[PDB]
Amino acid sequence: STGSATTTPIDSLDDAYITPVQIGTPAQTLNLDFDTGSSDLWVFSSETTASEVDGQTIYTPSKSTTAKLLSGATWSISYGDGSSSSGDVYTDTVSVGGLTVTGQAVESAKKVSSSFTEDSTIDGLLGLAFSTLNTVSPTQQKTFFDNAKASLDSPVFTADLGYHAPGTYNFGFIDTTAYTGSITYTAVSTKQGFWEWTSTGYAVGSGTFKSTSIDGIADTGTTLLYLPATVVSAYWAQVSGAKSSSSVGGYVFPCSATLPSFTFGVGSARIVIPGDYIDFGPISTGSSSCFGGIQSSAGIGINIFGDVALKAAFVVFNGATTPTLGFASK
Ligand SMILES: CC(C)(CN)Oc1cc(F)cc(F)c1
Repeated sequence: STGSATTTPIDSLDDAYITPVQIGTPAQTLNLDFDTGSSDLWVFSSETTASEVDGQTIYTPSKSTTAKLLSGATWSISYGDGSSSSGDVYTDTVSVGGLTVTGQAVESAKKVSSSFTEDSTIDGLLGLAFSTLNTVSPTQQKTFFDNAKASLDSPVFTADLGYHAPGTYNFGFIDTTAYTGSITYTAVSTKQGFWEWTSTGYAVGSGTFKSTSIDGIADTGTTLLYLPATVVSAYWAQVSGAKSSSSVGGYVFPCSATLPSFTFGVGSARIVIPGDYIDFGPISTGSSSCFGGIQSSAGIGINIFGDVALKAAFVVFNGATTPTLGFASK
């Protein structure tokens, strides 16, 4: 089997991407944030505290003839941005882009933190990291990908995120029309439950490539590119008037600037992030200070290849017995 779904930016900055997902019988379609940095499929629901719902579409398990309570199961997750959610668990039929899993754990939110309530466009998350990170207790549950994998034509999914435009998540096949050149594959460590890999270095603009190992995660659920402070300083030193602002919480730059590109290494290959991808617009409405899309990972404990990096590539998440990542230009 295969599936193919369009993923759409939630706003003019590409702060996140939403993908329609069918849950239950008859289908209830929710727009989920596909997150390769976590492993829970959770939704706003008929159980969510009413004051914490503000415009989201909800899953109502009582209206699904295939929903079953997973008795005794609870979940509770905290994300790297400080957000959180928790609740109870149903199993139900979940379809993405024509690919159907029966008996998928659908984690129903009873509580969500304020940043979820405030994002009216995100109805929940669909985690695509390794199932070892799933938070369901006392019986850990599998991701949608792990449940689909044996049925898929090939045990892979691909992320093709757009810059200020829709893109695609495919399951079970490589679309050889969706990228240029060849796909470079690189090793993955699953020891922390992430799609963790080692970039071979970077360049700033038209500068020379610096060969250096950068361990980090491929994370579609993180907006920005978080790298070591040395690398990030080297980037923003090429932008007149850029500075790290403790009050704003990262590097800012004059909105009048034209930004240089950023290149990262994948083995001997190179992915170029155009400068405009690194502009996240005014820090507050009408400001002439703009927020940078490359930020320091120093306060995080891991480097994060988030959407700023991934949207410059066609990315293969290869779930073969020994997982690997693939990157192609596009
Ligand atoms: C949608 C927001 C950004 C709201 N707090 O929640 C996350 C957090 C994550 F770390 C990952 C993700 F995909 C969504």
